[PDB]
Amino acid sequence: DKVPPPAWSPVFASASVTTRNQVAGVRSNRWPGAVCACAGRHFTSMYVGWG
Amino acid sequence: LVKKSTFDPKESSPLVPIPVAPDATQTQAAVSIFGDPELPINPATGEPVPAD
Amino acid sequence: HDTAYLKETVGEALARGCAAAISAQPNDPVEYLGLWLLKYVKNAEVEGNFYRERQQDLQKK
Amino acid sequence: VQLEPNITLVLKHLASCGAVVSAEQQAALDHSIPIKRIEAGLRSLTLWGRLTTLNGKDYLVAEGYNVASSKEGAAVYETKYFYSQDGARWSDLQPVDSETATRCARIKGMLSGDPAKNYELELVFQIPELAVLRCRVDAIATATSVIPTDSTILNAASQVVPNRLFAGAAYPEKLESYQHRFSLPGSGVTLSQDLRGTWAVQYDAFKGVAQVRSLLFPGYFFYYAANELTWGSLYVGDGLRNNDLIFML
Amino acid sequence: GKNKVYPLELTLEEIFHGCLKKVAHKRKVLLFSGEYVEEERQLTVDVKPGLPTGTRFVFEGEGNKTPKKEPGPVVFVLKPKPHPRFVRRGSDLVHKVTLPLHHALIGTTLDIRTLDDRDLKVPISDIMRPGSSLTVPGEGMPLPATPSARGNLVIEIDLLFPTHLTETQKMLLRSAFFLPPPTEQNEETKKALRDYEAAFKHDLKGWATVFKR
Amino acid sequence: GKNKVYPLELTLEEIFHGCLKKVAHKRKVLLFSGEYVEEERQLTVDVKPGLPTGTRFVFEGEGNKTPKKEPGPVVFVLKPKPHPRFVRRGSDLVHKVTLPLHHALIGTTLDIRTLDDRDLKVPISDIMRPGSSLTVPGEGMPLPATPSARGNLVIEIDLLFPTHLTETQKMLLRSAFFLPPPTEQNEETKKALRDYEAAFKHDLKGWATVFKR
Repeated sequence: DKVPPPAWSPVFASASVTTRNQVAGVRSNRWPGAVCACAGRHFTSMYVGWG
Repeated sequence: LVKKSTFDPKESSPLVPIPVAPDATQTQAAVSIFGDPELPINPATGEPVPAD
Repeated sequence: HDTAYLKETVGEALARGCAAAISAQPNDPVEYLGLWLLKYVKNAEVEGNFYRERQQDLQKK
Repeated sequence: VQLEPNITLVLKHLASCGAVVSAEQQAALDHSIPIKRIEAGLRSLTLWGRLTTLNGKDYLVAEGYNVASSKEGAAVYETKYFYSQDGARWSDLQPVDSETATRCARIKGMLSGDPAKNYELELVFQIPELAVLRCRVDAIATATSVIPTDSTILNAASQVVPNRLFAGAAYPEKLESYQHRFSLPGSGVTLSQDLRGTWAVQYDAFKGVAQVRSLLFPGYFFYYAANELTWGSLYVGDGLRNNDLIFML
Repeated sequence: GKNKVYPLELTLEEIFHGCLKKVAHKRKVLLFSGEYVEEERQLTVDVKPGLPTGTRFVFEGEGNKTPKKEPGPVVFVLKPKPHPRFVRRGSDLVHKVTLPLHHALIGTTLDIRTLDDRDLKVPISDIMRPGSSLTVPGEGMPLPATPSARGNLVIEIDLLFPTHLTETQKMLLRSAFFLPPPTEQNEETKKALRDYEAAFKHDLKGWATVFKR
Repeated sequence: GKNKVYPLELTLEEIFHGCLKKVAHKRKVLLFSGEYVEEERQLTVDVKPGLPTGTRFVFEGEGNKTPKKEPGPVVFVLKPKPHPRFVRRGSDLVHKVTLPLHHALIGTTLDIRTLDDRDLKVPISDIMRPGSSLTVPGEGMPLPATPSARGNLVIEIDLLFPTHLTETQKMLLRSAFFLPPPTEQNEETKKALRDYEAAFKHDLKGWATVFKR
């Protein structure tokens, strides 16, 4: 494609969008394995995979 | 060699085969709680059926 | 003559097929006998094929 | 000694390698795998892997075969592939013809989410994303599908069946104890016959768990428990290929 | 000289699997009496899987027997009974399905029940054109020549367009049909789309998920 | 009893208005010489407005003249030349136009130039179905019987579906194809729609109207 892929692709935790308490974060595209998540006031980042 | 040399005259059985499968009504109901069921489309008019 | 031609050509194979039809007791012996003869020539050639394949695998190993 | 790898054991043993699935997707997987197995008339159906997409809706791919026989010296499995954004409902993955099988390998970059996306390639050629997805799964399966050696045996009528008396593979750390699925039991073709530096094996001798990772395809993992005979594989990550292997090593 | 042809009706399932049909024949032997003498004769016809339509089965020696001339053979012609889902064409099957417009564009999975006891859920590969079709290999009638190969099931797509559309619905359609490429959208456009999607997929006040009544 | 049949090619404009064609005929008379001698004759044929295709014009006494028998008539058959826009189907014209998908749903106005030098703009009345058509009464070929009444121009619609759609474009399409009726929308829904519309039609940073590059 002629459209460059943007970094920080979204990641979800539920197929349905009406779940009450679902976590949601982002996942980096430049570095595969780095993920950031946040549930209300509790957020955390972590990177697992090849460097 | 005996196994390979056995005659097997496979003939057309008069009855169509029927499948032996356990009932899946219970399991199908459990699956339906996952995901959002899309609103069915009225065959008469392509607009979706009324909903709440 | 004709009897000698029939005996030495298809005499043995037909007798075996008739014996199989007697024991099996199918719903259509003529078709059963015909398919039996077609299988009769088919299993003979694959029997040689089977022996060749087994010999080849041992030599390769 | 097993006849089919468990979905739970594969997810449990590969959690360290990042091969994990969402908890709700895991719950949906348990219910919907038997449903699809009966609906498709298959005697075997297990999760093959998970592919990352530009959207959060990743592709969950599960393969299944009904018959498996020896054909021209290659163990041919009539595999059927299915994909599903979520663990509830599965769709089919049709085979790709040769002409589009060569024009799909030139398309790179991690896939999008909607399977109704058409890539344009050079006059312009239109190719569906599902065709591209099928290509990558086939390529990975050809290069990475690995099972322990002697785990399959040939019965009469030339069919490959699981070895019910498989006692396990001695020296699980050595690469000679693992072989490709499409390798005949008689042939001594193993993963050692592949490239020297494309397979990495880390064996936990105490716990008796051997782990195999593919360096040519970085997203492929395979475990083999030795104390209890249980082996499984799962591909997690994008389906792209690692070309410059000589520089990395 | 003269032969009697009899239509023979089978279902698509029998042709797919291979039936062994039994048929009763009324043979009229003609004699000096004004009325004829009739008898019921049973015949076994073996239809093999995937036989083409129009196959003729002929039984030599059976038929109405005039006193002098030996009766001519009776002819059985194969024709398939109508099926609610599949109509056969050549060696494969045709499945005509009416499809909603939004299913064509966004893309969904067509769910069909095969003649064999298997259930297929074929996805919509791309934007189905009006009058286009989707082909699934190896899902039709078995080849009469070889009992292993199969034809490719053909799904003739028919589009069901919505009957009504509001002015606000058309406005949303126009915006979606002229959206700039993602490498051209402004920051206001990106924020506006994010706000609309969040307010469209709202768990309580959003209309993304609704329950039918 | 042989006759000479010669095709006559006319444009749709000539048949619509009524032309007066002058044709040249090469008549051969056989003499004592080994080779023949021929002459060119001028024939005036008057085609009436809206004559049906296949009309036969016969000129009695015109044709190759054998020494004994009086020459048979020469036959002229009327056939129309291909036209870039219209193809006639009986008493009325047929126009095949490729239509964009968003033109079909939202509704636009087609542009058609008639055989008469009058431009025509016909609005799209509703959701054009795939394979449907539109009819404009009184815009067809003149009736051969009466020189005032005409047929009705028929537009044959072949939809042109978009080739690529992004995930965000599909999301907007789903929201447009499942919008609740205006008597059911929430207050949040009405606010969200008003916000999105004001941003899509933004005078400086909206994509409602743009200039082609």
